[PDB]
Amino acid sequence: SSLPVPYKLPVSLSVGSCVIIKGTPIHSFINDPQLQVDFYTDMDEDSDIAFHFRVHFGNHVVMNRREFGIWMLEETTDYVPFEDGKQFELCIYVHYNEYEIKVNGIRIYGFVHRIPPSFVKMVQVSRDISLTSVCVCN
Amino acid sequence: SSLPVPYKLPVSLSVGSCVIIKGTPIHSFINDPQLQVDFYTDMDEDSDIAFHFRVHFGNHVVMNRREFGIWMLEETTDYVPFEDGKQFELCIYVHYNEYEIKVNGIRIYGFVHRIPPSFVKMVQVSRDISLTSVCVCN
Repeated sequence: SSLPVPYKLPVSLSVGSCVIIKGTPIHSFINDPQLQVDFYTDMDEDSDIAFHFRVHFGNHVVMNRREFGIWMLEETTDYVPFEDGKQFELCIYVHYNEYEIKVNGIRIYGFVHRIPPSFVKMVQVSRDISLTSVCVCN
Repeated sequence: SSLPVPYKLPVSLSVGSCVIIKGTPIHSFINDPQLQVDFYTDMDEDSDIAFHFRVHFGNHVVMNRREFGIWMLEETTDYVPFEDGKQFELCIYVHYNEYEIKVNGIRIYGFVHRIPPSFVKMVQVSRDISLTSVCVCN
C-alpha cells in the first residue's frame, strides 16, 4: 500500500469538493472483502459521521450517518461496479444537497446531507484495500 | 475562473502531500502578470508563512518565509517555464526536507523547510490568474 490503512486524512470540505480514492482490494471477491469510507466530524473515531459508506465487493453497499452517537436509518444499493482484483477509482463529490458517489466513473448513488458537509473534518478510508492515492480537489 | 481569487484553502500537509494548482494568467506577459502561492500557518493573512512563492511571469520567481511576522532572506530563480496565454500546472510536493516546485512537469526549485510543513493550515492562491482547479493529494 502506498498509504497506511486505516488512513485518516484531515479535510475541509465545501460544496464543489471531490474526494478521489484509488486503490485495490486485498482479497478476491469470493473472500468477501470490504471497503469503508467515513466522513467524520472530528479526528476522534467516536465523533459523529456525516456519511458512512461500506462496500461489500461483489454484493452491495450500505450507507448511514451517526448523529449524537446514534446510527440513523441505513440506506443501501446493489449497484457496486467494482471489478475483482483490479484497481478502482472512487469519487465522492460534494453537491449542495448530497454526496454523489462514483465508482470507476459510474454514478451509483446520491446520499443526501443531514448535516452540512462543511462539518466534515476527517475522512477515514479503511478495511480490505491497498490504497494508492487519496486526493481532495476543488 | 472556476474558483474565486484570492482562493484560501484550508489544508493539512504532511510529507508526501502534493498541492496541484491549474489555471491561466489573466494578462499577456508584456503586461507583467504575477501568480502568488502562500503556505500559511493559519487562515488569518497576518499569520506566519512557511513558504511564499511569487511568479513574475516571463521574468523570475521570488520565494521567502515570514517568521514571527518578519520576512526572512529572499530566494530567487530565473527558471519560470510558464507559457504566455496558456493554462499551467503548478505542483508543490512536500518532501522531508523541502518543497519541490514543478511547473508544467518541470522541476524548478526546492525550498527547504525552516518550519515543519505540518504547521501549514491554509494555502492561498492569489494575483493575476484564473483558477481552474486546486487539489491536495497524498
